[PDB]
Amino acid sequence: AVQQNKPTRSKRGMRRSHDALTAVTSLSVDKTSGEKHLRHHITADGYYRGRKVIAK
Amino acid sequence: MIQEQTMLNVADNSGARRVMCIKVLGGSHRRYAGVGDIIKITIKEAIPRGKVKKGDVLKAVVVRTKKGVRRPDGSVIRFDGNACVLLNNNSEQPIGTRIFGPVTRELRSEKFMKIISLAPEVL
Amino acid sequence: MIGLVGKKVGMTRIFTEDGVSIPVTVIEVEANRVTQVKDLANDGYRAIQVTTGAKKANRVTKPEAGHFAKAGVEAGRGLWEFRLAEGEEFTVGQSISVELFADVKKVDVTGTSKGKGFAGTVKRWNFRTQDATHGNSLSHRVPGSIGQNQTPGKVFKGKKMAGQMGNERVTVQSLDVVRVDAERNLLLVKGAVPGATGSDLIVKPAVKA
Amino acid sequence: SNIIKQLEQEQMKQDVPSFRPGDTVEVKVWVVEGSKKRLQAFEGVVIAIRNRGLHSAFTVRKISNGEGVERVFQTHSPVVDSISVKRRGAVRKAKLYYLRERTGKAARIKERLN
Amino acid sequence: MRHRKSGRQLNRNSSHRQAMFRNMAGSLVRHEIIKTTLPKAKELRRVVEPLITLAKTDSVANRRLAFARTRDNEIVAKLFNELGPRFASRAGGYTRILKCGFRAGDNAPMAYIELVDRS
RNA sequence: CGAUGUCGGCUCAUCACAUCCUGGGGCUGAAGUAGGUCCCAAGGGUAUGGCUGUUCGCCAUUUAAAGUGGUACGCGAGCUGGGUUUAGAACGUCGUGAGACAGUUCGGUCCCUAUCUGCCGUGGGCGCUGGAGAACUGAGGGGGGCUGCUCCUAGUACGAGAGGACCGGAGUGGACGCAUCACUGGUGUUCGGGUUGUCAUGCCAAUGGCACUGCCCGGUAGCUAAAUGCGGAAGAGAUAAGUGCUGAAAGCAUCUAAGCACGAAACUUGCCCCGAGAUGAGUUCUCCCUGACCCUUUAAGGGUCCUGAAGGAACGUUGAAGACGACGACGUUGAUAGGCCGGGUGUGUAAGCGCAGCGAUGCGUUGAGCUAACCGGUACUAAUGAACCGUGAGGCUUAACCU
RNA sequence: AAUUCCUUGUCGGGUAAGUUCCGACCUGCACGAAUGGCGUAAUGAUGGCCAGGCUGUCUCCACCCGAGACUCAGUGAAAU
RNA sequence: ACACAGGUGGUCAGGUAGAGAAUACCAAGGCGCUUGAGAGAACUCGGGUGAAGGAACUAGGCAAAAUGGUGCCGUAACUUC
RNA sequence: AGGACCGAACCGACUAAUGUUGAAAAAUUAGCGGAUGACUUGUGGCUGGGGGUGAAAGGCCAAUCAAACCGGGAGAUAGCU
Repeated sequence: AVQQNKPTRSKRGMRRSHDALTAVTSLSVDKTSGEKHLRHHITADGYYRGRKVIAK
Repeated sequence: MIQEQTMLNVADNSGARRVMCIKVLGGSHRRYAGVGDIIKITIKEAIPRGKVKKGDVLKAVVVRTKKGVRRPDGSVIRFDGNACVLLNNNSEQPIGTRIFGPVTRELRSEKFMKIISLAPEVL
Repeated sequence: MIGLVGKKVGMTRIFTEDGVSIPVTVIEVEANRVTQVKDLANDGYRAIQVTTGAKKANRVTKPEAGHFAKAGVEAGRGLWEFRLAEGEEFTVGQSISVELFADVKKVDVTGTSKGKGFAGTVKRWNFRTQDATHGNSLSHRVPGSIGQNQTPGKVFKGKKMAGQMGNERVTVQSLDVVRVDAERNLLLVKGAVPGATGSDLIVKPAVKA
Repeated sequence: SNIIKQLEQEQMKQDVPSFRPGDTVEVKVWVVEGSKKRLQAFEGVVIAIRNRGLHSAFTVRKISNGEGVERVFQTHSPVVDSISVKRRGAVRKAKLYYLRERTGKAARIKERLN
Repeated sequence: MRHRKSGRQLNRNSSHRQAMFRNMAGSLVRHEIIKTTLPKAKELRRVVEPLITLAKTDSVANRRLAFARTRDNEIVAKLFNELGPRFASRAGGYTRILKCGFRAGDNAPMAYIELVDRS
C-alpha cells in the first residue's frame, strides 16, 4: 500500500517519459479564405471547405 | 434435470406419493439427472397401506422432468412436473403394476421394457 | 495435405430425411490462387502460398502489388500458407477450388476467436465466485489468493489471472464435412467454428484422422 | 445474407397451414420404433409461435393423462408430416404462457369466429 | 462487451436521455442550427431524421405520433407545414454535422448541426 | 516483544512419492471373478450431505478413486469472525472477599487509493547496418494427457457347481477444457401492448411526465448455459521395474562381463497456441530512391541549394477489435458509419370514421399500426485539394566468380 | 441442565444420515428451596431445533440499468 | 476546524386518491445539490430479471425473496378467562 | 379505562451492506422497537473530583473518566530505553 524506499528523480523522469504531448502534424488551409484550421473542423471565421457554413 | 433435495411426484402405484432425490447415481461429481437414469431417493410421503413405507431408501428412474429432453430434430417435450417410477434396490425393476401419465421415447430399452409396456401413452 | 481459406457466412441447420437436424456452419470458400511456391532448394522446406477474394486497387500497396504481379494474379484480401505433403506438386498460376475436399470426411477449422475484451478470472478460467452475502466485503468476484506466505516469496509464472480473452488463433478439430457444394463455392461443416461472421477461416484436413 | 436465405428457402416446406396463437391444432409426427415407422397424433392448443424462416417453431400444450404436457415442434422438420387446425381460438396475445397456471373452466379459450 | 449494439449512454439514465433528445430535437427544428457536443450531435440525428421522415406525409395519425415524440404542438406544426415539403424529395440525411473545435469550460469536442438547405 | 495476526471455513493453488485409482511387472496359502504383498511410475484425476466453530471422527449414499504430506500444520495489505482471545452478564466450583477456571453458556468495530520485486494482459522508444509492405522457418515456452458402463469375442478359457475372464474390437455417458447462438432457453430500463393513482397538452378522444423500467406480459440483435459441436488418442524413438536369446569368467549354471530383442498414462516427439529482442536479432517474395556543391581537425566528418519516392503517421466515418494505446475496414475512382427504401422479426387488430348498445364496451376498415442493435440495396449526410515524417543507391577486410 | 469432566453417557422422536433440539433414565466430577426450588397464560429487535410458502443463499452463475473504476481538459492531497 | 449527506424548539397546513400530518403526483412558492465531456473492460457500490432445482449455502434462512388493505365465513392446544 | 394493539411526527439504535486518509473523530440506505406514558422536548436553575450523579455499565461529569480539566510543588522519581 505504501513505499519502503524513496523513488528517485531518475525513476520519476523514466515514468514521465511517455507523458509528453504530441503537437499537431500539419494544419489545413481553407481553399477560399486561406486561413489555417484543424483538419475536418471549420475555420475560426466560420468557413469549411470553401463555403461559409456559419454566420457571425 | 433432477439434483439433490428435489421433490418428485410418483408415476406408479407403488404406494409412494412424494419422494426426494438424495444422490444422482452414475458417475463422480455428477450434477443433474435427465430421464432414464437412476437416482437414489428417500420417501417423504406415502399412502396408508402401500408396498412401501415412509422413510425407505431405494432407487428410482426418472420418467418426466420440467426441463425436458431434446430429440435429434431439435424439438423439446416439457412436462408440468418432475415424476419418477420406484425401482427395486437390487434388480432395478418397477415395484408397482401400473404407470400413470405419459413417458417419452428415451426409455425404450431392454432395462425398462416393463415400464414402457405398462405406460398409458409413450410420447 | 493442403487446405483452403474461406469466410464464415453464418450458422444454419440441415435436415436429413431420417429426421435428424445437423447444425452446420456455412463457409464460403472461393478459389485460392497460388502466388508463390516454396521449395527445399530456395526456402529449405516445401509449401505453397495462396490468396483469395479481392481487394481495392487503390488500397493495395506497391510491394504486395508487385508480388501479385510477378505471379500474374489479381490481388486478394490476404496471404496464407500451407505446408506441402510428400509427392504433392503445384504450379504458380494454379487456382484451387472447393472440390479438393470432395471425399474427405473430417476437417480441422482454425480461425481467430471472438474477442471478449478484458475478461475477469471467473469468465476466463471458470473460477468460482465467492459468497454474495454472509458478511462478504468487496470480494464477490476477485480471484482470491495467488501465492503462499514468504517461503515462495513471488507469484508463480503461468498463474491464471484476468486479462485479454479471445481474439487469438483457435483450432477446432475433427469436424464432419456435411456437404461440398462446388457449384456455388460453399462448404458446410458440422458444428461451430471459431470467429464472428465475415472473418477468415483456414480449413485443413483432419490431422487426427 | 443471400447465401443463408437461399440455403434455408431451398429446404422450407411449402404446405405449412396458417395458424395463430390460441388455435387448437393436431400435428402428426413420425415415430420410428424398431424398424417400422408410424404416425402418432398430438393434439392441443398453440400457446406460442416463433417465426424464424426455416428455424420456425411452435409450442403446443395438451393435458394428457391428468398431467400438463407441452411440446415445441420445429415447423419445417421432416418428422412433422401434417398439421391440421381443428378449432381456431380468439386471444389477444402472442404467447399464451398464462395457461400453465390454469386448469378446467379457467383455461377455456373463446372460438375465433369470422 | 457491446458487440453489434448501438446507442451512446452519455453518462445519464434512459429517461434523462429520452427527455434531453426530445428537447434537443425541438431546439434544432426551432432554430435550424444548434451547437452541442459531437457524440450527442451524432446521436441526435437518429431521433430528428425519423421525425422529419414521418412529417413528410401529413396525416392526423402521423401528427399524433410526432406529438408523442416531441410534446410541442408548435414544433409538430412547423415540422409538417415546412420541413416535410422542403425535404419531400430527400432520401434521408436531412442534417449536417460540422465539428467546431473544443469547449472552453470542459474541453468537450463541440459541433454545429444544421438542416442541409438552411440558406 | 519501537507488533512476524492466530483455529476452522470460502476462493485460488503449487511441489514431493513413503501411489488412493488408471498403466507395467515378480511371488502368492494366485483355478476363474475378486483379492494380499512388494518393485517401477506424479501424466491426469482424487465426492456430496447429517452433527459440532471444528481440524479429527462417526454415519447415509455414490465413485475407478474419495491418498499421505510440504508450502508461516500455504493463503485475513483476498473474504469470514462461529470457537478462541479484551471490556457486559450468568451457572457449577474455589476463596471471608476482590476475583479466578485446558469448565460451560448469551452478546461482542477484521483498516490500507500498490512505490519496488512477482504474476496476467496491452502499448511507446530503439536495435536487427539503406528504407518499406507482407508471408514464414523454429531455437525456445505454455496448454492438453482422467475414466465408467453396455454389447461382440463368449456364457468361450477356468471350474464339480455357484460364478466367470486375459488379449482385441464397437457404441453411449460423468467431470474438465476450447469454440459457438443454428436449435431449447435467460437477459434484452434503446421495441410493442395491458393496467392503477396523479399532473400537463384549453376540453372529449389520443398521448406524454412521475410513482423501483410505476406494476406486469412478451420479446429483435448482441452476450450467455442449462443449449450442441469438438478434444484427451492412435503411431514412432529411447527407457524404469520386469521378461528374455546366445555366452564365458566359474567344463555346469547364468538377462551381461562382449553382442542382440521386448517392455508403462513417466521422458522426447506426435495434437493446439505464443514465438527471430533466438542481440545467435534468421529465411523468402516484392516495391522505392541513380542531383549539384562548399568548409577544416581528411573522416562511418560537418554545412547549403534542389529534391520528399515506396511506405508510415496524423485527421475523419467506424468495427461481432477495444480500459487508453493497439489491431481490422473505409476516405468520393466510396457502402465505413448515420439516415432513407424494401424485406424479415417482435408486439398484437393503432389513431380517425361508421355501425350495435342508455352506457361500459364490441364489430368493420384491420393481422392493422408502431418496430432498436438484423438482412438486401441506395451517396441523401459526414468521411478534402492538401500538408507532415521517412530520402536521394547504402562502411571496412577477405574469399569464389564475372571483364 | 445457562450447571455432567469422563461424554457425542443410554434409550425413544424427528432426518437417508442429528457432538445441537425435544422426552425420559440417575452413575448429581461439582442442582436445590427468598445470593430462592419447580411450573407458568400473555409478553421479547432474547438463545437452540423442526415444518409450509418463498426465493441467485447455493448447484452455477448469466444478462441488463445507473454511480465510480478507464481516457481527455482544470484544480490538486496523504500515510511512508 | 470546511460553502460538512450529521444536530436544532415554536407557528401556517391547499388539490386528487387515501382512515390519515403515511404514500404518489401537483398548486402557491423554491430548487437541479460549484468540476464537466467521452467510453461502456476487469473489479467495487445501489438495483432489475432468470431456465431446471428450492436452504443442497452458511456458525445461523445472515442477506435477499415472500406475506401485506377493507368487509364477511371460520379459528386449536394452553390460560391468571 | 389501559406503563393496551397497528402505525407517522418525536425519542431510540436490533440486523446487514457501504463507508474505516469517510459527506461524518460513530454517520447514510433498506428493514426495526416505543409511539397517553416509568414518554419526549424548549428555557432557566441546583448537585464539583476521592466529590457529584447513576432503572447499576465503574456508565456519564464539554470528542478526555477504576478518580475530569487548568495552574503550581516540577527540570517529581526512573537500578529503564
